[PDB]
Amino acid sequence: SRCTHLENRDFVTGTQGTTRVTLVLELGGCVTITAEGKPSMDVWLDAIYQENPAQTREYCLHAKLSDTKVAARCPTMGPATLAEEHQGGTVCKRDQSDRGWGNHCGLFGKGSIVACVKAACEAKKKATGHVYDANKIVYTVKVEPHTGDYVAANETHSGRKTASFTVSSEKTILTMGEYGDVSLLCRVASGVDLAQTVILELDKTVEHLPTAWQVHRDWFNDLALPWKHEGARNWNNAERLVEFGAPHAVKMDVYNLGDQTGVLLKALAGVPVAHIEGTKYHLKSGHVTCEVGLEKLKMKGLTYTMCDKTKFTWKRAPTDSGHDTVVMEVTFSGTKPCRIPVRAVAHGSPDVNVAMLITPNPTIENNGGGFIEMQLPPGDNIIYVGELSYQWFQKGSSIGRVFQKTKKGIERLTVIGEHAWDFGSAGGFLSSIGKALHTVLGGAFNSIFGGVGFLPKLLLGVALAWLGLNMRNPTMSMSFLLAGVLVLAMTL
Amino acid sequence: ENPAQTREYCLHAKLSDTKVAARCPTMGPATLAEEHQGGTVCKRDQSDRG
Amino acid sequence: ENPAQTREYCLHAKLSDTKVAARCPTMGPATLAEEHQGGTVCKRDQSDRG
Amino acid sequence: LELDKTVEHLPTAWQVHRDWFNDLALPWKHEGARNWNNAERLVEFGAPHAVKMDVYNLGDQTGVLLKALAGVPVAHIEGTKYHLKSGHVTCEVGLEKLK
Amino acid sequence: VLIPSHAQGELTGRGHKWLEGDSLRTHLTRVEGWVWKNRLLALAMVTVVWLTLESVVTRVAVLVVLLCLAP
Amino acid sequence: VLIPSHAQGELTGRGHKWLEGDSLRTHLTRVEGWVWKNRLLALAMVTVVWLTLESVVTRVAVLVVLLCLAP
Amino acid sequence: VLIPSHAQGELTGRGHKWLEGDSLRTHLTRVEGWVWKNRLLALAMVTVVWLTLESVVTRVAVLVVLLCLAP
Ligand SMILES: *[C@@H]1O[C@H](CO)[C@@H](O)[C@H](O)[C@H]1NC(C)=O
Repeated sequence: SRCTHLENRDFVTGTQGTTRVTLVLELGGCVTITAEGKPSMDVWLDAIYQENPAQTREYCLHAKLSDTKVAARCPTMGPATLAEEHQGGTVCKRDQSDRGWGNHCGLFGKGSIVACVKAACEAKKKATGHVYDANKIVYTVKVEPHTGDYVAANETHSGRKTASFTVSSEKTILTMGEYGDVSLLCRVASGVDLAQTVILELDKTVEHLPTAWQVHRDWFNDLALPWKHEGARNWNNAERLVEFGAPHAVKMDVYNLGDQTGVLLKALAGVPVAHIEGTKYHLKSGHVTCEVGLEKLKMKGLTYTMCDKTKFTWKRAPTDSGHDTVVMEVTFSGTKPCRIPVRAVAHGSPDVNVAMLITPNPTIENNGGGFIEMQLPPGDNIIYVGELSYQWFQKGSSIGRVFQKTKKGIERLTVIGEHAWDFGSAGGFLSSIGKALHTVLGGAFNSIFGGVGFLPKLLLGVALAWLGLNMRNPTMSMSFLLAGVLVLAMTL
Repeated sequence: ENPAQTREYCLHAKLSDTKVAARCPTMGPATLAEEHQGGTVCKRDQSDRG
Repeated sequence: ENPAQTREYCLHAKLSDTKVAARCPTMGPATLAEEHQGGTVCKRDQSDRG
Repeated sequence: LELDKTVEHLPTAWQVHRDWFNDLALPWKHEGARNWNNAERLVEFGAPHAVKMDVYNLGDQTGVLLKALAGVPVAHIEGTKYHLKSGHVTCEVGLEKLK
Repeated sequence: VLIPSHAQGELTGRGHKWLEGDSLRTHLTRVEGWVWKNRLLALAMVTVVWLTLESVVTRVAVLVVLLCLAP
Repeated sequence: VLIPSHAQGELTGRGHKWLEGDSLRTHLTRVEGWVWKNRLLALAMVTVVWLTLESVVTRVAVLVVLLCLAP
Repeated sequence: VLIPSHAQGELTGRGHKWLEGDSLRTHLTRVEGWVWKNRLLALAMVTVVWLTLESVVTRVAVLVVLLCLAP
């Protein structure tokens, strides 16, 4: 399973009476779905990219100065015209030096002087911004069932089907081998906010750098560097990298501000990275809402039997997942294939099996089977696999795991979670009331401030909270109550 | 004329022979021969082993 | 039956190959090849160069 | 924790706690790791006089560890099995087939 | 040349990201740079607490502000 | 990773310097960063003045400080 | 059976004792051992100051005890 290759793993159970479930497929999580009477599925978003989209303003971080000429004149001898002023990608600045007779004048005073350069750029020193067109954007969702085989990260899984979701193809069916079909409907428009996202790009051929980044729109449109387009020859505002010193009556010296790469890299603290696999410009973080239909699925191994009790041996040690499940792998060298007798009693009653399974109906195939995963209540637990058993203590608490689900219910509610309340499925007065409370909330609160940052958020929140104490009208003292929201909410 | 030069500094870094080793939690945490060599930058961390 | 081990701790240390170097105050402060060899403990300090 | 078991007049294994174990400021390493991590603890320095600072060898720690220390338990080794001497385990005992 | 940081956006992130562990702690090293290297002026800040108008709420709202003024 | 500026140093000068008409005005252009990008906050600091404070002398000490604190 | 340390004879100081002032700050770095490793207790010693004592001058000796006393 791919969900056992990473940290962020969120279980979403499937009740009987509700078989079409809406998810949120973030990028960097893996949602395991366990439907009763249906094969449990692992669903995750794989990649978000676009095959060579449009690009915006580029920025040159290292100005290539060339053809540096200075015109100077005696104070009343005609402020000198220069032909170099009238091309683009040229920077000029008028100034009043003090001509002497050390440079062969007739009078003294404010000698007029002007210098000019041709502000070119250095090779592969462009800060290329990109934008998204949803015509070529692809959301890739790979789904892997629990076939009983475990597959590594460097390996590939044979039954791992892959669904691409453009905005044009928003309804996709995937035959999951013998398990059946899964119906997937992902709305690309109701996902990553593509409008306020700039993909920045430096030299991708430099080895030890992130290839692309994922920065803000109005942040990017107000940088203070030289800026050209795709295929532009002239520059605009190139006097930002070019700073003129004070002259000494003949040569006003011109100074480059060198490379500004690390300057920009200090401005990317808290950015999500973005991979570039040549053509594609991948994102590494995002979100989308999909719908998972499991009515066209069914189990595998219902016309088989329960296995032997004896021929199970531990290939693999039952250990905790870090997400309160116990994984294993058996070596069954007998009557294949068959339903593995997986059962796990508790402490206090050895009668009742309490093995909340994650791989339902495990079968040791003629070339497959073995991987079993189960969730258990706290306490001592004897996980039987036939005659073969295993002493286990579930280390999580009873209220601790429910509180862990609340912890996920807190830390999921960052800016990803501001759009994402589809962790449930058609709640009516539960889910849609969450949208009713939070869509206007996050919709207005991100609109205000323009995005301002943790320091000014935890400054201005405390500022308005201090202004709450100095309040004229107690009926209008709910501005303090507004200020209280402006401290605690935006600390994620 | 040619005074005694103090601390030099490096502004643009040259990075090569990138060597990474990882271990399990309780199977002898990761070491390298280049951890203790000169001109080498290392940082010990903990992964999430599946 | 022989569990895994964790950190081992040397009780009685052993020192050898001790190399000492100093420099004048403004004549390029001291270095050694054993400043960045494995299992080598060093300390930079200010002496009083007469 | 295990010191030299070949020393005849000592215990063989011991039993101590992990938190204090990571609070040990002795130089440490792992299985196969050649050099000692935080080796500046059994090695200290002094003040020179313009030429030679003498990096002093500092010696042994068999006493500070085990001999001036207030209320810690022990264990045992017999060959290739690291025994214990303290312990507890919950067992259910069904006498139903006895007579 | 000016660039403000991407502290304004801080848009998403559940994959790989930059130095957010030491992004807010840039300033926490700067202000401690104002403390550990200007110890005389750091002890000059005590002359506002127990000598000037020490109104309870407006002590810290002057102190931390004045410490974080110096860039 | 941070190099502090020569806001601190400021030794001497009758020769030539880098940016003497911009060192003081880098921060002023940054204030324009917290105004032009944040015109809604330019309106949000108005309600600080006439609806909350009623403390005419200390109003400037609120406004200017809350702008300059924004880095 | 322990051997006490010789901190009750200090004889001279012109040659070379083992450790200079750092050995005098063993019980001033172990106190930071009390601070950084017991943040629960480090915050628990604040409720003694401003809720139970009300004895501003004599609070200093109370802050020294229960931190520097125990090893
Ligand atoms: C995957 O990595 C493991 C770890 O060393 C290795 O044993 C295995 O052969 C690798 N498989 C592939 C296909 O790279």
